[PDB]
Amino acid sequence: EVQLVESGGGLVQPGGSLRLSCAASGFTVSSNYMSWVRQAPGKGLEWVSVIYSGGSTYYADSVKGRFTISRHNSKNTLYLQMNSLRAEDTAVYYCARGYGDYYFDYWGQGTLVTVSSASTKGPSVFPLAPSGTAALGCLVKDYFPEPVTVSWNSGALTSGVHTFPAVLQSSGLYSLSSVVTVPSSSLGTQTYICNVNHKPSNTKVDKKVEP
Amino acid sequence: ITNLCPFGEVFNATRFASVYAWNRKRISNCVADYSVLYNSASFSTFKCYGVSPTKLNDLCFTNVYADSFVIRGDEVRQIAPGQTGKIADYNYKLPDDFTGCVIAWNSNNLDSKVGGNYNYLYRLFRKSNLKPFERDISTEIYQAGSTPCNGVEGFNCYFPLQSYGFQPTYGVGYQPYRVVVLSFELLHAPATVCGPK
Amino acid sequence: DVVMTQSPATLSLSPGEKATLSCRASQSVSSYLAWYQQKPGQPPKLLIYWASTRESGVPDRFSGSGSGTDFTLTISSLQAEDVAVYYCQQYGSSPLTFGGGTKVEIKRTVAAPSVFIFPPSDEQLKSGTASVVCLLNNFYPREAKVQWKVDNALQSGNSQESVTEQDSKDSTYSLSSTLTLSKADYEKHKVYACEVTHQGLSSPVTKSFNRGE
Ligand SMILES: *[C@@H]1O[C@H](CO)[C@@H](O)[C@H](O)[C@H]1NC(C)=O
Repeated sequence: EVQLVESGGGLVQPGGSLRLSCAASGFTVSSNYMSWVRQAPGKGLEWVSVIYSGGSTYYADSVKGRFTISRHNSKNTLYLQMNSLRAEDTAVYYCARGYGDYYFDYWGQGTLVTVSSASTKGPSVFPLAPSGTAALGCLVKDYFPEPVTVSWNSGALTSGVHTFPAVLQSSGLYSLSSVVTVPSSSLGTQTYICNVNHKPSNTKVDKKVEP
Repeated sequence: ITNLCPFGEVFNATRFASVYAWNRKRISNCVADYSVLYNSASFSTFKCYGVSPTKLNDLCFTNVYADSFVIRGDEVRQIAPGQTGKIADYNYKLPDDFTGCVIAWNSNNLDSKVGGNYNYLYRLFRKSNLKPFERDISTEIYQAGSTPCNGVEGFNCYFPLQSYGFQPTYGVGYQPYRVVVLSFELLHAPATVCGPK
Repeated sequence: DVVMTQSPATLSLSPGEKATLSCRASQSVSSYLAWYQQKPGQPPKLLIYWASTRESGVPDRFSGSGSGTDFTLTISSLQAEDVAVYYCQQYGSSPLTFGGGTKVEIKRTVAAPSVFIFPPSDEQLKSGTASVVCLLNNFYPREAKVQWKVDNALQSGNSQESVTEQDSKDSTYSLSSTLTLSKADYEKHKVYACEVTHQGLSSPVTKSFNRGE
């Protein structure tokens, strides 16, 4: 019943600005305590900012003077404006309803903010040739930044699908392999298409994998 | 010199009030020795904003309002002009042009109980910040989700008052602190509160 | 400020056991503590608040205790879907600080990997880059060794490994080793082999392919 849907995450240059939006359903943000909490990739959670029910705003010491939490009451929406972003602000941000900035019972899905001087690059997708059972997949290579979402057959196949986490290469671009194990009965009779979707570069790849 | 003001009935009171229902006593028609407060060793916090502390025995005000309550140790800094917090927004707001003295002292030996003292409450949820010197003792249910929350408590309908747990083994900043706010306000009625001659 | 320390940094216990996660504050934060459960690729879920009170919708196997500096989160019976990172978070002090996190792992039975090797695709090979992928599927424990043989060539550091998180369904891992070559440095060798050494294998499994077929 309570949902928090975020938007506005993406790649931004250092010193740039970015305006994260958290729409809410099931409660009004004009009368609730809201927090933005960030998580560095591979590290723990860190509280960023809070807005009270009366409108009082508080920020962490590392973000004070740069960020600005606000809300716009007539549409049930919470905003976080970010200015002069440094290198350590690359993180996944969550909007969270709080019980009087004490504990956060409902959390947003989270959006990734990447701060680097690199350019957005569309991924390259290559099929993996399959040989009981057999594994087949597709490799997403040389993209920036995270994330790449890989689905199989328009999301109709979610069993046996392993989407590996992306690794940083020495060239600075990421790569992830997505595999799925299929028994040999439907191997030669069913066509499998991996939907590679890249929101930052707006790249849609429907590359079929065939024996 | 006759008829000293009853500061003993305010500072040395047996039972103080909570911050959402803070007590107000109108000290008037008496003479007040403020220097028996400033030279008292018990008070941990004594901040006078609009007036110098030693000059209180000379200035004459038409009345003093003594607002007494109990808060946490870390929440003492919010009892000041222009500060913001839970207490400043929803419990007790001082104006920006506040003249008066905020006095606070540790009362861990009185208001703390081994099983916790849940007799002291503070307002956590409110739709808007309080105006300066506004009292809000309403205990109605807080409509946080704008569903048809028809009075009954439950999901997205919170009780607005949270209880300070007070125990003697708590650290400094969680121990209870008794706060008396003296507001010397001077209407153009004839003044009746002065220092000793 | 309060520095919030969790112990142990990682915990691996067989299912059906009782897990005790300890959290310790640098100051005394009374009972102002909450616990959060974060699945991989999923927002944190509040488990308990006020150091003892369960959130509604949280099963009864989670419980909490402790006060002041020391706190414990107790899981009375570990099951398969409790593979997550658990955070203790104080809210007594003015800045809200989270703990370092504790990763909780499930000790299932030892499973040998299913090993596949994938050659570079020919549409990749005209972009100058070759990638050979060695896939290990549904194995436990996490510790496995992947050695690349290029007609018995002493390969050293030319590959990158990626491991999925432990599955909530059957507590098995999956690993992918990617070996990258130049296109003119790809075709000078014929037969490629991926050798895997694991606890569940009596001999290291070698999967090989030929370039010419
Ligand atoms: C409270 O009582 C003590 C001793 O009875 C006294 O020293 C102190 O001044 C009193 N506080 C007042 C009058 O505010």
